[PDB]
Amino acid sequence: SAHLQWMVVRNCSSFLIKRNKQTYSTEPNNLKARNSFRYNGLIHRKTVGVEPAADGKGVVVVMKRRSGQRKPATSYVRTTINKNARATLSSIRHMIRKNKYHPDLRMAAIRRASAILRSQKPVM
Amino acid sequence: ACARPLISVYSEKGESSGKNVTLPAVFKAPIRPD
Amino acid sequence: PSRLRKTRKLRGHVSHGHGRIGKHRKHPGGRGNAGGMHHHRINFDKYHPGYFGKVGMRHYHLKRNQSFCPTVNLDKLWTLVSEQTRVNAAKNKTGAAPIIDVVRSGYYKVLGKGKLPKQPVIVKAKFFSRRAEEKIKGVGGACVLVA
Amino acid sequence: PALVMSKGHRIEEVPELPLVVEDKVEGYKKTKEAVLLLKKLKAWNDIKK
Amino acid sequence: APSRNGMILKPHFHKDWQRRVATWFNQPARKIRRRKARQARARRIAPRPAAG
Amino acid sequence: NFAELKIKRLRKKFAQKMLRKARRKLIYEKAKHYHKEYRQMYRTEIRMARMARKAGNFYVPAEPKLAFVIRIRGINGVSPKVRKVLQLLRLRQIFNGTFVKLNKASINMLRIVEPYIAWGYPNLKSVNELIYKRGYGKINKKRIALTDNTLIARSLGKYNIICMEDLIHEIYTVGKHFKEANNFLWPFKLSSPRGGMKKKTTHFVEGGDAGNREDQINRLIRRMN
Amino acid sequence: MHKMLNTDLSRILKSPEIQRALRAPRKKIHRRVLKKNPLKNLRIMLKLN
Amino acid sequence: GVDIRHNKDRKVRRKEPKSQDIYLRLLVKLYRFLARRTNSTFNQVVLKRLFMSRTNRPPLSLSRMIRKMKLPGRENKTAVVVGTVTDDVRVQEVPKLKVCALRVTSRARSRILKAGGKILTFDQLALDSPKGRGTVLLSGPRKGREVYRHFGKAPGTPHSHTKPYVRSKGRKFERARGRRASRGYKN
RNA sequence: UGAAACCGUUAAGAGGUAAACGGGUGGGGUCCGCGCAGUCCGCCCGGAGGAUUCAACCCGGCGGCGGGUCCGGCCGUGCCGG
RNA sequence: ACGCGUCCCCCGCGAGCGCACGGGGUCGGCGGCGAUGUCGGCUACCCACCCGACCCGUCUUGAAACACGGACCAAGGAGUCUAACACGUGCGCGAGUCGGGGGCUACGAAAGCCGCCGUGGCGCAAUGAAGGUGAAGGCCGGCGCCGCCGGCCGAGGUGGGAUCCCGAGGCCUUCCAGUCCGCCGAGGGCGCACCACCGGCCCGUCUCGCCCGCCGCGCCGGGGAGGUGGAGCACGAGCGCACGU
RNA sequence: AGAGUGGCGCGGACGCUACGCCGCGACGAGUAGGAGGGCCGCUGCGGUGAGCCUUGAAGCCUAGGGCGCGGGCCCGGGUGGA
Repeated sequence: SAHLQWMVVRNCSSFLIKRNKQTYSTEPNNLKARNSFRYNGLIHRKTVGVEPAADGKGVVVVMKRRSGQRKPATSYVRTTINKNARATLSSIRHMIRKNKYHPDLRMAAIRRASAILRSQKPVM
Repeated sequence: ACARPLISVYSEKGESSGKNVTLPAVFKAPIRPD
Repeated sequence: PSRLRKTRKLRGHVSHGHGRIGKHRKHPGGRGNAGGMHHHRINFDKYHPGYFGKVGMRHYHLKRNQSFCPTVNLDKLWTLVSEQTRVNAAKNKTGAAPIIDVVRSGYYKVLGKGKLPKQPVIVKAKFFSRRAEEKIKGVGGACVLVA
Repeated sequence: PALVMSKGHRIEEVPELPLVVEDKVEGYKKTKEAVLLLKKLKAWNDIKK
Repeated sequence: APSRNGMILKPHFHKDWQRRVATWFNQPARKIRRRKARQARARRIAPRPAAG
Repeated sequence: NFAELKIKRLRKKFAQKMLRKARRKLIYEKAKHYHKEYRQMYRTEIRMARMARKAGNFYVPAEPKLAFVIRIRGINGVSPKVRKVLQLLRLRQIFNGTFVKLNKASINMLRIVEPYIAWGYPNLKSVNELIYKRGYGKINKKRIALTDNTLIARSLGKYNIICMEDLIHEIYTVGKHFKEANNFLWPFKLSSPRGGMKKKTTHFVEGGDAGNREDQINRLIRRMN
Repeated sequence: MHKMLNTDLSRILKSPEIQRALRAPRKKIHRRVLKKNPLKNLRIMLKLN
Repeated sequence: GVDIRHNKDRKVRRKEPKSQDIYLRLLVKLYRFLARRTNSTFNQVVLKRLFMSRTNRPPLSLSRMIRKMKLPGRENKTAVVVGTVTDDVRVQEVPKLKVCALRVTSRARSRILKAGGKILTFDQLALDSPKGRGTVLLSGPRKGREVYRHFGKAPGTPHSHTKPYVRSKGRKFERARGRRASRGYKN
């Protein structure tokens, strides 16, 4: 299961970074970037991710297809959202809630798709 | 699940053929990092 | 490994686990088994009674192959065959009996331990102890000897 | 496949699986054939690492 | 000085053993000779068996 | 679904409250009935002595049931019989105290430790201030506080000691579940005496503090609690 | 040959049999006491008796 | 100061299983849960056994397990063994039992399953019956290991029957001055 | 590359109970804050504007799912035949 | 002590606002001082004063000692490999286990393979100086006693023993039956390991008594009752690898 | 907080490296000597860091600034030159 390979990874991966009494994780689709069992971004059968879009403008989102969990060049599926900051977040809350697609992440993907725009907006 | 899928076989150009192998059971035996 | 041992937790302490008062000094009792009837008496005579003295006759050029006697009990005397001499023998009407040879599985004398699985059996054996005779005969079987 | 990533390897684009190939890779003596071949199956990125 | 319960036992290191110690670091390319000069043998004796 | 079940969910709540208001009146009527005892027992000891003194008699008042004990010497250097007897009274440190019922087996323990303690026969004021201010419990192998009446009703209960009022009766009158309601208590936690000691080493009778005081233990309590 | 057959204990915990044979939870915390001296404080003293 | 000692009051039970193997540590996780949230006992005894060390949990054999269910009554009932289930040669006829151990040795699979009786492991006794109903809790013998025949009253004293540590037995190896009435004394 | 011991010279500091050390404060230096009018983050209301823009309806592509009863194919530490 | 419908000695869901000695603190309160001379900075450099403070290692009942080594600084400087043993702990396989010598065919002097390469080691059997011996029994029939004839069950108690199994009775929303699915339970059942006590079986030895078996009829072989010596039986836990003491 | 047969507005903080978090009590001297834990140091070998370095590596120096009870470690400046 997922629950197996955690026991394997937990304290060993090439994506693990420790020091100064802290501890982090640099895995593709970890949104909170921390070595955890909610938040790891490869293990499971379904995945959410929020990446900063191609050029400057926008945000890009990442679901994991339920099917072929053994076929990685056709496993993730992509879409870009380049609209107003309150209205862009209509989409993302309408992905997690109304699909029933893994209802833990809700309030992680609202605080990551609002500190990817507060960037590309011009500086103080 | 010992349950086995079907394994596709790629040509040396990259596109897949239409030939498959049933999974060698070794690939279901336990992971044991110790 | 030289890291998980005691001697790292002791760089810093003086006496290193062998004493302030009476130190680690070379050989305090005498080397090896000393004091066998003096000052290491008690011990010797309280975990090794009978070290000190003679008994019995001495045989000189002892060749041990002449003394050679392997052993096979009853309970598990059916352990020298396949699982085919017993299931078809239990099926019979006229009442047959398979021939377990014990010289073929490195066994010389046949011993008398547990039960028997009760169905006819002829038994070759170089040495029959007195219970291996009376257990096999009461059930029903011969006792042929071999040399 | 979540294990093979964590040994660093560069698999995000690999078609599939535990990968298999027709028996015509056993006889290649040229590296320019075997390099072109490594770029087809989408794993050159691991050599490039 | 025997502590307590614990088997009595006689060692033969009272001689100068170290001066006569034998090791087998050779063990791997001593085999690979025999097998070579083994492999010489029967090319010398062609259709005669190497089983002799 | 629900519209039925929500009204049935507004019938069980008023039941658990009614379990309190039938119990809330009983805490009052238990306390107003012990007040009747503490004028009917108080004035019935002044009743007999006048009506003896009347006919040229005498009246010896009732010899004690109950006695408080406080440990005044320290913890260093102590003889091995006394360490065992001070343990059994649960006085394990200096300036600590306990309730103790009286008999022959109970006094002759208190003659072996009679230069490590001070004891005496306490009153209706030196029973309650101690049990009100200081008094803790011993629930789940812990010294957890009594700011409630579902700790004493909840542990003991079956003996009929529910509220803070019955811990006054059963101790101040040594009644018929005393043992359990006094091994109920953790021993008390008095700070030092504010005024002081007379001379700690010696027996009261000589000058100092040690040994029994029959009616002036009331002076080393309102100074210490 | 496997010690345990389904390592998946994200899913074994929530199938019909295991969630019809366990008592209910206790998700409340009970923080520590400050003993208001009832010889001084009124309503603290009206609660005892 | 307060007169107490701090002498034995760190207790020495074992809180968690020293081994590393993962499939035993998802095992425990299950039963940690299953101990605390039920009102059945079995679970708690099983979790405490999932910690112990090889020697405190020794191989129960087929012919003991066979022998422990042919007593009067106990039927419709399984047999849990938090070590193993090994073969026994001196036993022939095999009924249709139900087993649930950690390692089932590779010949006692070919015996009980061929008689028409299934074997489980520790996540097939976790859904089949969560609390614990229809079981007999068996173990093997914790006084098998020779070691126990060097222990007790020390072999050189009245009335005692211990094996001492001897380099080898023969006809002379510890054979004289405290074993014979004739050579000083025997005990 | 160029450490310590030990010297020599500039600045400061101090100086009758050999010096040096621990607790606790005061004075003076050195630098350092980049200090010298003082914090952001939502929703709400009033008053000045920007940008072709929101609901809804049809047009293609993709997922999340069960169609409590559509059709096949593929597994099996599942069996019953030949 | 405060509606009413019936039982009596004795003459089961009302409506809202509000204040607080009530399961650990908050002002829906204020004021000065701010650019080349002032704000702050516990920490690290120098000075000053009050209280405290004898030099370290060390053997020793006792060291600041009129007990011994120490003028200062660098760089080196002391429980270690291998051969036995034993107890504990991890891991593979389990009445078994193990190829360690031998073989076959850059990293590799590695690594996969033999099975009719397990010879062999340790283990599954004790006990006697030896010749040697070598590990349950019951309960009904053919002739109140032998010597033999059939049929059935079987590794034997008592006492304490983690858990399971049977369930008298009950687990509420107007009442009167009726159930399925779960849980709570008076007392009453099979008794896993570990022990304490009682019986038995194999070797050695001691005292008493009568019959068996025979190609060789004995200075021949075998059975029976009660004491006693053991590192013994009595439904098995060992073997290879690694770590620590 | 049981289940039946009859009489307008599509919205609601944090969590759970389960080898983690959280929850309420009692205690805390130590020489010979035991034991655990060390995100305390020093040098080598397999893995890993799409690590870092002539736009300045190691070592040293530093009345510059920070970190932990502690062993020790992080950053400013100057040297130095792989």
